[PDB]
Amino acid sequence: MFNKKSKSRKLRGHVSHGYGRVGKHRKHPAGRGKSGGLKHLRSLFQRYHPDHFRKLGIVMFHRNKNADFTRTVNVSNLWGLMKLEEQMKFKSSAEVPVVDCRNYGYLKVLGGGDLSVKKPIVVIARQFTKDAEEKINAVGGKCVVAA
Amino acid sequence: MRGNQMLPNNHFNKGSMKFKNWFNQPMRALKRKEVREQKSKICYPNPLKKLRPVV
Amino acid sequence: DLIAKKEQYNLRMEELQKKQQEQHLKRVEENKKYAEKRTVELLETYKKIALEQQL
Amino acid sequence: SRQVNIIEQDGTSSRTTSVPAVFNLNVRQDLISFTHKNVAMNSRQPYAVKPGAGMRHSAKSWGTGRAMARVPRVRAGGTRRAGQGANANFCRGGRMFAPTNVNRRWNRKTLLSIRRYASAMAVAATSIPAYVEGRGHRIEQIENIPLVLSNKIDTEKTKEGIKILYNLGLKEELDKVEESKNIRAGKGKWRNRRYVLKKGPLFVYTSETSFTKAIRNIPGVDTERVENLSILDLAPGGQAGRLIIWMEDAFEKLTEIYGEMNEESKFKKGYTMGMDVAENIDVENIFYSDEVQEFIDIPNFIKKDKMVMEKNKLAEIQQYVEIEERI
Amino acid sequence: MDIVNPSLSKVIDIINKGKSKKQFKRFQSWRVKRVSESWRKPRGIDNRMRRKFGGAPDMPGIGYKKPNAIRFLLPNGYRKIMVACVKDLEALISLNSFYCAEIRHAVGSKKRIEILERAEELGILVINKEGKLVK
Amino acid sequence: MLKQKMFEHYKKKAILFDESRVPRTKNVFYQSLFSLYKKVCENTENEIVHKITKRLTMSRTERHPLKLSNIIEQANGKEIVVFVGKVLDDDKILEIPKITIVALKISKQAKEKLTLNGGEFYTLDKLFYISKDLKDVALVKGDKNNRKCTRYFGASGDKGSETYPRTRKGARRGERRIKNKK
RNA sequence: AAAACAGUGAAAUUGUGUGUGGACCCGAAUGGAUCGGGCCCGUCUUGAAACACGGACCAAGGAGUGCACAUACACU
Repeated sequence: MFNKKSKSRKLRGHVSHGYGRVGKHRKHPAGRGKSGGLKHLRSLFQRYHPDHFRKLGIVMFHRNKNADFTRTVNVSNLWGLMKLEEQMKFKSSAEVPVVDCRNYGYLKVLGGGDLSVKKPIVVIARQFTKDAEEKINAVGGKCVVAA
Repeated sequence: MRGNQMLPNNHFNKGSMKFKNWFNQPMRALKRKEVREQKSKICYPNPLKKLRPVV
Repeated sequence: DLIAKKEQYNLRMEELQKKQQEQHLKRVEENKKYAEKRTVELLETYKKIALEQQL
Repeated sequence: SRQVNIIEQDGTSSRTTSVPAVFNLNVRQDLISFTHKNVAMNSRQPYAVKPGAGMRHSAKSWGTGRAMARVPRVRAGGTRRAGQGANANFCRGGRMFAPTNVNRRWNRKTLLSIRRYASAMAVAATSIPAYVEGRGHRIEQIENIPLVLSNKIDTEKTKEGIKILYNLGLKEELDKVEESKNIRAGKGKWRNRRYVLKKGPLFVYTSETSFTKAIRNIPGVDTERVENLSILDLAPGGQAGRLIIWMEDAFEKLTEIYGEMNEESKFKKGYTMGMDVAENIDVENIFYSDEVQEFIDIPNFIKKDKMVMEKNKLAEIQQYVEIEERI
Repeated sequence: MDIVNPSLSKVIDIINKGKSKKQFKRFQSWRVKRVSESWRKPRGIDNRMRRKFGGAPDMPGIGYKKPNAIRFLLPNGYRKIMVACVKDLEALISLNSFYCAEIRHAVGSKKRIEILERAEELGILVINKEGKLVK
Repeated sequence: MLKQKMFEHYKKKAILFDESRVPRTKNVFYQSLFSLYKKVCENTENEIVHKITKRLTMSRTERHPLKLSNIIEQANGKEIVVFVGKVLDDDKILEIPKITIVALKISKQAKEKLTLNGGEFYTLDKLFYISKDLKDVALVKGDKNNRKCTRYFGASGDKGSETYPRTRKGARRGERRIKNKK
């Protein structure tokens, strides 16, 4: 629902506000923040967060996100990049489509699934998996590497 | 601290921290409009903006 | 059109209600006659079963 | 669908027009209410108490051993103020609990797609008589809905302007507004909200005309452009079906603005006019159709009586008789 | 005023003599003036009324609720509706078998005359008929 | 004799509609549709109708959506399929068999594809016209367990546990799965 | 520090008059003596009528709120 009354409004008239008579509601009975984790809170850490207290891995003091950013597509989705009206033309037509993945912000092609239509296609990208290359060549298509 | 959560990390410890509200947003927009308009009269036939290259 | 078809249902159901009611009373009347004869039988067979033991 | 008649200054009608596609769309009173609630909160101004009120004085606790409660007390001499109870929320002149503060979130978001849909079905409701009457607009004397005034209205004076509105049948509606003025109940009458009036007709124009400044001084008349028509004006208080006077140009523009059913509007990019989960509220009546009546099964009306255990009533259901046999 | 609903005329006295006159006063409202008579449920750890010892008073609850048919019925055998306009009586025109009207306190003398004239011709019972308009 | 009679009764009562449940939506078009099905249930024993009526009462999360290809995969050779939910497009598929879908809603891109390949979409008010004796229908269902948030349920510090920790994440930062099996 | 209208004028508390009782509450009654049942509330506590603590009386004020970040549920 888009709106509902709160619990606090029902607790008017009931002594302890739902915190108990014996236990009460004190200020900080367990400590502040995420502290105590090697000591009295060891059971919470070993159950939910086992890889917290450690150092790991190779270090580079400065990294650049733009130099490493990439996005991946599978062969089964190649025909899907085209508009539905465009798909329905190339399905019947005698011509071969020329699809450039760079134009949709994809740089690497993966070998997942089968091609939607079993007719030739030209695919342009920066990198192909070994499975992807074999699948495209199977239908008489061509893989073109480009920057 | 109890139950399962992503471990906290909220940075509100510093007592000297300032807050910035944006109640002035519609009014400052109206001032920028009125400055451009009057600037456009001072040089009437000429465009307010210069030509720039493509890189 | 459906507002007219709603009337045909109401009529059809009243006929069916009166019909089933009449069929019920006949069963109830039939059952009462079987029950009279049967009770006379069983009260006599108890009497027979008792004499078998005395013998 | 239908044609609609245009009305000239003198009350004659001659030219006629088709009706825009938006008016065939079903109405969702849930979504109109939700959208009203959120948008109404975007016009608020912030309020707060002063940032350290109640905390001015030099105060300290006396501690135990003095036969007094350990509240902070005011350090002073020579005045009756000495020894009184200072800073806490339970003290006279102390600081309030959780002081109100400027950082509260004043506005509210609503998806653009819901805002567009809510305005479309608000426009639709302006042409169903049941809704218009339901809001409390009185339309007994009006010939037909919707009203479309012609162009070539050459009016410039309020004198002639009212004569036009009277000829469209609006007299009783306008009177209902003038007689309504009253002073508000409660403290709002001190805070610049003194007088309250009932809502009346909204006039919608699109092209600049002299008629706008001829009608505006008449109580309860309200004006807006079609291209920036707001839900606060179309569904006041979150109830739909306000009475609208269209201008002929504005009525034709509704086709460019909302488009046609199962198409995309050119004026509102990414928006299309959709389908409900069922076409009408009357679908419960499909039960009586031939196709359903073949499917189902014949009911049993005969039902069992409730259990009875009283001595005398039970004895008429089960007459007991003794036996002598010992088997 | 001595009037009765005709559908209940031979039953109304049984109904009236059957209504409870029990009161549920707040615990210890008899002991200190700062505690009003209005019911509040006791929530103490030791409290004798909450723990239902014999000799303490009774507490409210669902068992005491009246039968659905008798409930809300005034001692003349009608249910009541509030009115403040001539246009309000117009609503009762279908319901006058079981409902009667009670003019709101703030309606003044000049207006009350107009309400009563309409009530006479429509055949609606008004229970505040005398009201302020006795003079 | 009696033990069978008892069990066969329990199995039946487990299928039938409860009649003390109601959908929480304030949508009057949705509440209309429920009223129809409710009045059909009290005049029939047919299991498909009872299943449909129970599903209209479940939450938005319980009514999880399906993609076009998965409907065909589960249709198991039937002509008509029924689904209390929304049908979405599959970008991986172009050609499909001819099929009739009765369902609650469909996306714009899915409806076009369905139509180009031949086939129809009908809303659930029309079921009784599409089919005479409900013998040629399949009923289909999604599964809320496939939500990406189910990867975090449980404890990652149990032995053999497949669950993922809730963690900060970056190029170097992030807690791993360490107690699973591979 | 206090202190608004020469408005309205509650409760605690006092005097006079008229009635009913001897701390008072619940159940049931008489023309009339009364009959039966009930220890002082709130609170910590295995356990309070306690020789455990707080409470002379009345009015007014008086305590789970706002923001940021992840989250499960309901609704669009």
